[PDB]
Amino acid sequence: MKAIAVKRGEDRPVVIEKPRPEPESGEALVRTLRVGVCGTDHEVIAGGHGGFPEGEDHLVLGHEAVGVVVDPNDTELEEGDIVVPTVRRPPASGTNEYFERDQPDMAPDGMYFERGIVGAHGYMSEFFTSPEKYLVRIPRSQAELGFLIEPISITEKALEHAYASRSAFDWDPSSAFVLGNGSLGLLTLAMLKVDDKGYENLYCLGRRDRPDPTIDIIEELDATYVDSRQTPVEDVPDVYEQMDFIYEATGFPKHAIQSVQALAPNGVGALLGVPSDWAFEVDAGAFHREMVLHNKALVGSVNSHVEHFEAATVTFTKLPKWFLEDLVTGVHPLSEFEAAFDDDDTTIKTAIEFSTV
Amino acid sequence: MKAIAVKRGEDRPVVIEKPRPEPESGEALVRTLRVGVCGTDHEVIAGGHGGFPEGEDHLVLGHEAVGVVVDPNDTELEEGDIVVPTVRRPPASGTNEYFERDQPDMAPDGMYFERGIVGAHGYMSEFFTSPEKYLVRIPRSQAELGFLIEPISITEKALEHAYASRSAFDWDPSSAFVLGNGSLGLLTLAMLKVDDKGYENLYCLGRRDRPDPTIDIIEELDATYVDSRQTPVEDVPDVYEQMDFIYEATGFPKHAIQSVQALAPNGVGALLGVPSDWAFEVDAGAFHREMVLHNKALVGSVNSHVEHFEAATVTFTKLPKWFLEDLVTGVHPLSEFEAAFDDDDTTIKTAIEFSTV
Ligand SMILES: NC(=O)c1ccc[n+]([C@@H]2O[C@H](COP(=O)([O-])OP(=O)(O)OC[C@H]3O[C@@H](n4cnc5c(N)ncnc54)[C@H](OP(=O)(O)O)[C@@H]3O)[C@@H](O)[C@H]2O)c1
Ligand SMILES: NC(=O)c1ccc[n+]([C@@H]2O[C@H](COP(=O)([O-])OP(=O)(O)OC[C@H]3O[C@@H](n4cnc5c(N)ncnc54)[C@H](OP(=O)(O)O)[C@@H]3O)[C@@H](O)[C@H]2O)c1
Ligand SMILES: [K+]
Ligand SMILES: [K+]
Ligand SMILES: [K+]
Ligand SMILES: [K+]
Ligand SMILES: [K+]
Ligand SMILES: [K+]
Ligand SMILES: [K+]
Ligand SMILES: [K+]
Ligand SMILES: [K+]
Ligand SMILES: [K+]
Ligand SMILES: [Zn+2]
Ligand SMILES: [Zn+2]
Repeated sequence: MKAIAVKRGEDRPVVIEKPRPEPESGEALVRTLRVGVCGTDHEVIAGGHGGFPEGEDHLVLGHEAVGVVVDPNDTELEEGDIVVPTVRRPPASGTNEYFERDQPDMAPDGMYFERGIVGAHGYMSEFFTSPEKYLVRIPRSQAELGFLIEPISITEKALEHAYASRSAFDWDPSSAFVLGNGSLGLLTLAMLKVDDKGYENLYCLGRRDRPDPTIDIIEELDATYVDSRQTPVEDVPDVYEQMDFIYEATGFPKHAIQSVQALAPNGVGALLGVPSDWAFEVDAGAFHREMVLHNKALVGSVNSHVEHFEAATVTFTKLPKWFLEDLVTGVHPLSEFEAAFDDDDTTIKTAIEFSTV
Repeated sequence: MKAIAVKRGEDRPVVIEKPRPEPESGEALVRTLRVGVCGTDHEVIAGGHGGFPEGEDHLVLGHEAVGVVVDPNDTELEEGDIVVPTVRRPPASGTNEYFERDQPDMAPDGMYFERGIVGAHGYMSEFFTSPEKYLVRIPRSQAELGFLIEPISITEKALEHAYASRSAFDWDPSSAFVLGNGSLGLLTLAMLKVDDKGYENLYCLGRRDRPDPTIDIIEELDATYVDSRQTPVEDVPDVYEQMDFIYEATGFPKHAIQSVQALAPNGVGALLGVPSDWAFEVDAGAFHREMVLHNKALVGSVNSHVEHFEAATVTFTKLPKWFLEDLVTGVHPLSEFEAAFDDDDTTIKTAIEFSTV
């Protein structure tokens, strides 16, 4: 079968061939329908070959997949079921408490592999296997855009943990501010619009000039576009208002620090970004005191698990049809896959189509 | 009646006289038994006269009080009841959502007064009044050390909110690290020893040379003393172990930042300290990435409310008798009150006694 992989020495993804996998006990064989591309994929392409699976000369890309079960093997899944796989699998040392307790999304570095990212081949191949316990059935009609279930799930987990931090008091937020206009930030903004918390005023940070299709999505959602070149995060309360909830999706370290200043009293910031080391002058006194005197929280989150993928299916049904149309700027057949890895301002979310149902 | 107050121009607390207060509807009159002194009191003494009550030339000190109800007025309290008052009262603008929803401990700056601290006279007077809703009955036998119920309550709230942040997953911590060896930190360390979470390994940060009575308390609790001059917070994982729970009670901004590096994956730091502005070089990239990749949280907390004061009574019963004996280094009669404000290394927790039961 064909697969899309990064190799040592190649700067871009390429097509390779390798045998179709055969399912082990407890696993099903899945025919890949579509696999999404996000910032994480570009980071893997830009990175080294450290994340390659032990003793292998490539890494098959892709962690946002939807497929059809073609062999349920000894599982309780059925032939023709539409499924989305979770990303984390046990490391070389085998199982551990995080996998045994069904919370591998909480495992620390070294205690998991992430398919398509670190230690294990991804899903950009014509077929893949996975344990049934890591295959989430989704509605048949979500097959077309089923590659969005994993990114939605990332936000579902982050909101779960951020909202948990506020659960000791009666928190009823009205304003929310997403930092970042990449596919995760824009998906998150639409999710916040329909969130059961009932946010009234939405904001999204970017650094684009008009005309720009991310600005257009932000504004079409009735949110306010905040250009960080004009209004830094710390100035947002003055220019706009204090934000009860902040979701950081830029990977820009200054936003982690300054979010505390933009939060309303009793607010929380969820942190999703994965920055490199970067040192500069910080008023740590102001950071520290504001957290305490106004009962604020910062919560970091990574990955997601089965309940979040299930929650994503319900949230998907509530997203506007225009928004899903505008978010997904290109679905590319495997025959012309390269354009899925385009990285310019008019590319928001892309996927590669391996097969149709 | 006599009261202990700070005045404009006096560097130290002094004795004043003012009329006994009369209870308004919904309030009881309380005879003060003992009032504790903590770092907050020293900060008020060191500060300006901005926190003085509107149009008054002094501020009566003290926010950690225990007294006996002498006139229940139109309340459901009884004559002879032992009570501890909460600290926050409505500001000049009157009631607001935080008071109406019984969560004034979540009110932001300007939307509360704190008795003995900002905007309202404290409890270091022979008598005081308070709404019955802000008087917490405690066991009669806690009268002697009833001034410890408010500080215990501060920790009860902070733990409630920090633990809430971890409630979306199965968190079962084993290590805890209190930063600070002042009365709040040492009380907190003893509380963590008996916490229902079942911590196995305890640590407390200070910067004292032996012999020192805070080191002795730390070690007598079977905790490890971490001298920050030897081992900075960021080095603690290497020298000791990663800490599932960190409670910051130093008011030192570097500890807010570095706590993230000392936390175990999935851990939380509670922040209690109230630092002034202070800017210096911070690796914000490392801070940000570690929060995210290891699902960590920082939660700030201030004040406390009725449920936390009730919880404190139960926790008090579990604290070792030797620990309560060693923590309280001096109870001073009003006749010789000045020594309660001693601020040297051998002074841990003090109180002033206004009357006996
Ligand atoms: N924690 C997790 O489980 C998880 C999962 C998925 C993704 N992530 C992380 O989430 C972040 C977002 O991912 P994505 O797929 O949306 O990535 P992305 O496509 O790279 O989007 C990041 C966006 O943030 C904008 N941005 C960066 N710095 C900015 C600044 N200073 N001011 C205003 N805008 C700024 C960028 O705008 P420009 O193009 O104009 O520069 C870009 O559009 C990444 O850091 C990624 O690694 C984490
Ligand atoms: N958020 C709230 O509701 C609330 C309530 C009460 C108190 N507080 C805050 O909690 C903090 C503790 O209060 P407290 O009554 O315990 O105050 P404290 O008596 O002043 O104690 C602070 C302790 O921290 C130690 N310390 C300071 N910097 C240090 C460092 N770099 N390394 C090691 N030890 C260090 C000090 O040691 P040395 O004496 O050796 O310098 C001191 O013993 C204060 O900042 C206070 O304002 C907040
Ligand atoms: K709302
Ligand atoms: K404003
Ligand atoms: K939802
Ligand atoms: K783009
Ligand atoms: K650019
Ligand atoms: K435990
Ligand atoms: K170690
Ligand atoms: K307890
Ligand atoms: K002292
Ligand atoms: K000293
Ligand atoms: Zn992705
Ligand atoms: Zn106090």
